Amino acid sequence: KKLHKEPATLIKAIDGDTVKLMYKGQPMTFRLLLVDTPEFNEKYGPEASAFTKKMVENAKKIEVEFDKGQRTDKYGRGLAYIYADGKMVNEALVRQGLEKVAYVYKGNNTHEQLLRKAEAQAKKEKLNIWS
Ligand SMILES: Cc1cn([C@H]2C[C@H](OP(=O)(O)O)[C@@H](COP(=O)(O)O)O2)c(=O)[nH]c1=O
Ligand SMILES: [Ca+2]
Repeated sequence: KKLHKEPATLIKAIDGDTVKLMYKGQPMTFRLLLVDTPEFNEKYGPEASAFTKKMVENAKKIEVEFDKGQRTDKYGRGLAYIYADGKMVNEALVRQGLEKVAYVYKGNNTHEQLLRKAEAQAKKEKLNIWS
């Protein structure tokens, strides 16, 4: 069975992989699935943040797509794929070499191959975090 998208409104972009959204009428902090800043290098943190911010702010429509596993993490943050006018922020960050694939767990790994495909290209290009 496929996942489903639900509407949400931007409240504020926080950093490369955290955004605060109005979801089902309530403010909620969302952590993007399947991505992280490199473990030992935050050189591209500000660029990643700016990128996410531009993408979500310029969007006419933001959508939340939960996966089949845990919907919130140990902090109560929502765990989702976030779309901006149909473009997956999570995927975009990875194809641009701004964040890498990370935190890959059964149930919450529907888009794992998709993001790994994007990451492979970024890696090949030695782009940003892969330089
Ligand atoms: C992306 C993601 C993060 N997390 C937790 C792991 C990390 O825990 P610890 O904080 O205990 O290291 C933290 C990383 O989030 P940030 O990268 O936003 O700091 O969020 C999950 O549990 N599930 C997920 O899918
Ligand atoms: Ca972050």
